[PDB]
Amino acid sequence: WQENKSWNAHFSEHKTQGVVVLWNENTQQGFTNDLKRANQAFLPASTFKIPNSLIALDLGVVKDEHQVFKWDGQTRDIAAWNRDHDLITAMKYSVVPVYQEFARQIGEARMSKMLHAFDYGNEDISGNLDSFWLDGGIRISATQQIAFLRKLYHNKLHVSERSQRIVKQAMLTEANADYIIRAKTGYSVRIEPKIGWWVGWIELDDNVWFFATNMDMPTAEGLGLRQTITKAVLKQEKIIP
Amino acid sequence: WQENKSWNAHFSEHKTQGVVVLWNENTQQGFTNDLKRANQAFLPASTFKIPNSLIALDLGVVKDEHQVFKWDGQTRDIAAWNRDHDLITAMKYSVVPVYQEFARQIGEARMSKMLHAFDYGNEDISGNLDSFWLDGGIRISATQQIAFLRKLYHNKLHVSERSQRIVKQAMLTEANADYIIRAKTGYSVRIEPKIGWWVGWIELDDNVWFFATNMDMPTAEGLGLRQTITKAVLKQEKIIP
Ligand SMILES: [Cl-]
Repeated sequence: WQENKSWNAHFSEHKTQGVVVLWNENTQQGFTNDLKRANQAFLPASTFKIPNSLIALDLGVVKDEHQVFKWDGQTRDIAAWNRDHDLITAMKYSVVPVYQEFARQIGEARMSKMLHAFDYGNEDISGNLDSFWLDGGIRISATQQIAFLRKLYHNKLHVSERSQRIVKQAMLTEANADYIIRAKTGYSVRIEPKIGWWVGWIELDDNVWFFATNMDMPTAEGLGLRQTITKAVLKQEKIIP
Repeated sequence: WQENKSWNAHFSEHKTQGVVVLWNENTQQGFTNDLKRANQAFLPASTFKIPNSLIALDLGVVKDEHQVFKWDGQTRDIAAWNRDHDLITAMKYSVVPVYQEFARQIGEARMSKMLHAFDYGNEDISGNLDSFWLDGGIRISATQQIAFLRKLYHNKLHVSERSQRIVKQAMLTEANADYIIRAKTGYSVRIEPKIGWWVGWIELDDNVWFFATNMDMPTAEGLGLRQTITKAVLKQEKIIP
């Protein structure tokens, strides 16, 4: 691994602190601004919708990316959540209640078994079955997110190939003539320290760069920095124009 | 079907002529600027890379989207062709020689059978096996492109679900927070009349709009118009911002 303490400027410039981790697939070399925070584990929050989606698809809890999950009629604080969703829009708008019902149907035994097979973080689901990724005992670091994401990219996780392709479709975030981004955001607010996440990868013509970013997030006002800081580093390193 | 002549403004501004065809999947209604040209058949040229990809994958000529197809060492006029490619970059850069080798390995009997199964245009492959979509007997209209693409979107073509998801991945062209475009360009120059194509669809949160465009292309100078004129119509109908 390679440490560049100069990169810390991107976080301090915004009066916060955090970590960016990059991985070059062709050369098999990793880069970060801070090796210790790169290996520090946090609640995954909505980045857990990647493994949760995979498990639900493989077990038949979700039939495909078109199946409609009806609003239960309870008015919640996020307007985007108070409507019907399929897998694509539930990912895009990070619809917590849809995923809470997934976890209930998967069950404790099958959830635990899958995460052990995935080698996902500390593999620990202690807490409520329907909120453990929000205020329970599961933890994962930026470097661990990278390792998990590399297996998904190569279809190496122990679920069907079909499941892995459908989730990668649902992760699609941005695309143009120069690159494709597949990724997922997160915001952990229930337990200190509050942090924001962005994890995923960038597909180029002849290479792939994996990334995992997190940063302290005392208020929701700074959530855009999740993407902004990551893109600033990528542009800096000439990965994107 | 419904005719909207106001769209002609977008063509005449550039002193050229053509057709745009749109299909609203939610309501099952079609729209076009020229009912007559919408049904006129042309060579598919590089839009034929969609069915050619599906067939190559389903028969194992292509193992997956990562398999590398080596350059044959002949320097052709388009520099981007003179190098190694996989399925994703061969679609992106319209690499004719890679697909000419696909066709040779598929063979006449299996190609023909697949096109009958797909209801693809006039289903006629007469000519050279390695160039019939460029200067042989196959023909397809803008309206027939729509029908074929609808089958693909719904995984209804007579190949595996997997083959269909991989080609849809390879068609990925643009994506942002407002929409996703999966499509393929074409440029028919060997046989008159010279034309340009852009065929595919736009994915929204709650609907999908299919599109098929062609226009006269006496010179390469106007190739950028395939996308800009299509985009102009979409903007007018408030489908994209
Ligand atoms: Cl995709």
